[PDB]
Amino acid sequence: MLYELIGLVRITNSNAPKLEAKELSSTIGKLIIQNRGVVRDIVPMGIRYLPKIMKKDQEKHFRAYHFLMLFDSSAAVQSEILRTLKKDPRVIRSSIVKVDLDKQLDRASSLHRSLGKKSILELVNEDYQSI
Amino acid sequence: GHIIGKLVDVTEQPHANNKGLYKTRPNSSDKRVGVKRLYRPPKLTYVEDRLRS
Amino acid sequence: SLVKLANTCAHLQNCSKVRVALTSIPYTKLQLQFAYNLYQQGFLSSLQKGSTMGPDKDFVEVTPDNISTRRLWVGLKYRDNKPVLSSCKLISKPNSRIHLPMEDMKKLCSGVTIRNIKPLQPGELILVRAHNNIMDINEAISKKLDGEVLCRVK
Amino acid sequence: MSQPLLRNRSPEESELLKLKRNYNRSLLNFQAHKKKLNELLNLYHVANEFIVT
Amino acid sequence: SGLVGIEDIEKLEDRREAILRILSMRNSENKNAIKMAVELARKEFERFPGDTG
Amino acid sequence: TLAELLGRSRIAQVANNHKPLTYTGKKFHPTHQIIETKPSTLYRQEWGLKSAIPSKIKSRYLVYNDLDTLERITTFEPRGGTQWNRLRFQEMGVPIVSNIGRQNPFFKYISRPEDESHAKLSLFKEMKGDTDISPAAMKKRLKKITALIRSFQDEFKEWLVENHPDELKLNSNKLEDYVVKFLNKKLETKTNKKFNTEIIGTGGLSYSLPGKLKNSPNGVIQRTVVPGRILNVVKENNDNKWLAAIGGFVADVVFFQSPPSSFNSMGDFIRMKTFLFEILEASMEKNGSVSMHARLLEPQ
Amino acid sequence: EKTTLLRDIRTIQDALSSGSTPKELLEIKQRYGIQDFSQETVRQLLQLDISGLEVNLEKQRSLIDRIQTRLSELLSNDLKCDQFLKDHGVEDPLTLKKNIKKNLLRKHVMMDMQQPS
Repeated sequence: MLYELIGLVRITNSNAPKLEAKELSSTIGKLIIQNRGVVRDIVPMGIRYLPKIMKKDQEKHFRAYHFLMLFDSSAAVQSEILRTLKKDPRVIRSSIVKVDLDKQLDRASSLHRSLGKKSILELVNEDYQSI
Repeated sequence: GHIIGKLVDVTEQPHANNKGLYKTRPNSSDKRVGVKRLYRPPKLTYVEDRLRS
Repeated sequence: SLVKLANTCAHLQNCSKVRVALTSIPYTKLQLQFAYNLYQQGFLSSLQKGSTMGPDKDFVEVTPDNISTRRLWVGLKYRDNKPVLSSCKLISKPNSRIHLPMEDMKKLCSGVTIRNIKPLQPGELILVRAHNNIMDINEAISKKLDGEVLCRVK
Repeated sequence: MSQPLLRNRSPEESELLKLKRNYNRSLLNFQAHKKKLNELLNLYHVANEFIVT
Repeated sequence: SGLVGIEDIEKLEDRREAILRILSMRNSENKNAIKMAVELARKEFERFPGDTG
Repeated sequence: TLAELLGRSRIAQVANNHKPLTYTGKKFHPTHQIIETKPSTLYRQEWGLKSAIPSKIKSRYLVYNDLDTLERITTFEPRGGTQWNRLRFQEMGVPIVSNIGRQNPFFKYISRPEDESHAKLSLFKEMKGDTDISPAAMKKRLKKITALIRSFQDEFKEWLVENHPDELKLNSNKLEDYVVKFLNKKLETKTNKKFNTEIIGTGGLSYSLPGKLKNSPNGVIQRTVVPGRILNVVKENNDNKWLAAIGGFVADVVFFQSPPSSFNSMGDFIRMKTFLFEILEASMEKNGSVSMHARLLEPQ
Repeated sequence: EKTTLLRDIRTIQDALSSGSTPKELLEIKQRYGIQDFSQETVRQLLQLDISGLEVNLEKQRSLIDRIQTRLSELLSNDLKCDQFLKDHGVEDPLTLKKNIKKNLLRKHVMMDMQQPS
């Protein structure tokens, strides 16, 4: 099944804002590819201010690094990833939504589909045939 | 001059359709009684109306 | 099917109430014989084979390919602001079939209530089925036939 | 009234009918099979962007 | 019509590994497994090709 | 037959129109056909419509949408004022000219493929001119077309290897050119938007040909003077020209050097006074509007 | 067998384009049975069943279309129809009914496009 993970990582060090996000993406990506999974895309979303002050593991946060990760795995692996994210102190909020593949095998991230790009081939073919 | 009340039988559609399939049995629309069409005042149409617009 | 015949009798009553000149009924041997008797007795103006969409103008052979789309088209008659075919009811019902000997059919046509069947009235048509043929009760009495009393039309 | 109510299909008509119906089922299976392969080809073109190592 | 060389075999093997992980029955919904079972069962009981009823 | 007669009836001649009778947006041209009744028929509420128009109506001009409605009324507005805008334009005797110097649309000119060198610009305009098309009917232009174009694959798999084999073995820069031409050559026979609904030229506002001089008892007229009204007391924001109301049209007025002092004095009531203007040129835009340029002739 | 189709097909296309004949090819000539290594042997190792189905479907469509056109034309011309029946061995086809004879025509048109093929 194709899944879309959206994680809000903590920005502890203002000098290295994209450090825990990179370390986290590597940890999650390794779980996926080491359990028969495929990582289709990693779309960084940048530092954004949280809609409110949020709390996690007796800590408070006002900003986070947003990132999206489109990956293919089994249901059991998907639950294992979600369990690890809900326990990691770095992660403030994490959501995994299924992307239906009944009609087509290649679906882009919701962010891209919102912009009209329905498949990763459309994104790649707009970076080769026109770039 | 369109004919009202005529059903095209499957024997009259021997060739394949636009999808490439032959018609071998009546479809659901062919099996619904269409008596109402005989009594509804026909919509009068004219080619000239398209040019006028 | 007596159920189909019940459906047709009710259908003709509904069409008469609204005064539609032309309507369709299912295409079966029993329905065709029923309609033909009504036509010969002057209850129906016309009887044509056709399709779900209307009566056929030119002969269309009926086969398994189009049997499901066949219909019988009948013309209803109205005179002096009254329907000619006002009522149409079954006598022999699906859950209670009535078979009468020719002797009892003669009593029914003579004013005697037989097996709760009200006797034949002036200007009424009672149809009887014998060996899968439908005929007027008076004709069955002439041929000495015993049969199922199907319906009464007025 | 004298016309027969139904005329059974001749053995030849049933043969041609079976040919068309077999063709209809086979064409749909083939078209679905080719659609699946065309989706497998478009997935091969993008599998260079997918990570398994 | 020719006269970027060719891709390393290791890269083509990774494209195959990504396609087989995405299409693995062990990574798909249980309904897909049931759909395969229905096809297998149908073919063991059918009277002829296309018999589904 | 009655059907033949009906198709040619005067009511049939009026094209179906359901555009709002009360429109508050920007009006650039007439939207409804003006209906006129003679004085004798007006006295009897006869307009040639389905029902009598209410006697309260004293105008002889109206515009309508529906002959009858579920509310048992006619949907009409008792106005015919777009005709006076056209006749006032005719009185100003300013021919409409093309700011792009295009051929006159009312003459059957012998045109050539000078602009047809943009075959890939307009052949794809059919699928790319979908600014306001449904999200799925526009998507039906992708599979429906793909099958039609995919049916010419064999024809183009032989013509290209028989007329330009070198390109197929060297480069596709020219192959793409042969493709755009192929479809158009195989589409000119087809009928895709064979009827074009775009406004043709002036749209009927003026059928006057440029070139003619206006003779007058006081000699040939060299400059057309038309009374008008200044709407704003401050030039259009971001534009170096004010706006005037001349003959039912809003024009852009250019002043000689300075703005007359009546502007500051009058202020927001400047529209209450009439000035004399000179109409420099009149152009037609693709929206169907008229671009009238004027000049505030001031007594000197 | 660690050997993969892609790799094996990349050796039969490099050995066939370079001239090298490592013993792997002989083994590959046994893994697949392809004794001869030519450009028209890799094309027969990678054949997909779908290709065969596509040609069987065209033949099926041809037969149906031909049978219908043949009978359609025959019926349009009563003279060519009467001759058609006599040529195929019908005795006095002229003296036959529409259904009693159209079935013969159908049985013959389907005996001239399915028996000869």
